[PDB]
Amino acid sequence: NAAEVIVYEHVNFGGKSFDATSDQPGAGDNLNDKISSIKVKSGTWRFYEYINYGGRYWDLGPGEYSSVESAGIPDNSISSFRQI
Ligand SMILES: [Mg+2]
Ligand SMILES: [Mg+2]
Ligand code: NI
Repeated sequence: NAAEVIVYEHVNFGGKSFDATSDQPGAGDNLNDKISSIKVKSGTWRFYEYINYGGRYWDLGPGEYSSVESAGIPDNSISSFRQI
């Protein structure tokens, strides 16, 4: 199905933003280890600490996560993400 997640460089949806509708083995490339807030628009997404879907991961469905820390995810750590 259609899935969409928006990731942001700074807390409270500030800074550079990327609007993804497909899997991101490099979290784009720009926001690797810079993701600080997230809006999941549709679908369940898995977020990984290392590129190419490696290491610890955390799953999120639709929601506005104004800080990843609040969602139990380490700040500036997400390095890839994909739909699950
Ligand atoms: Mg950041
Ligand atoms: Mg990382
Ligand atoms: Ni900035």
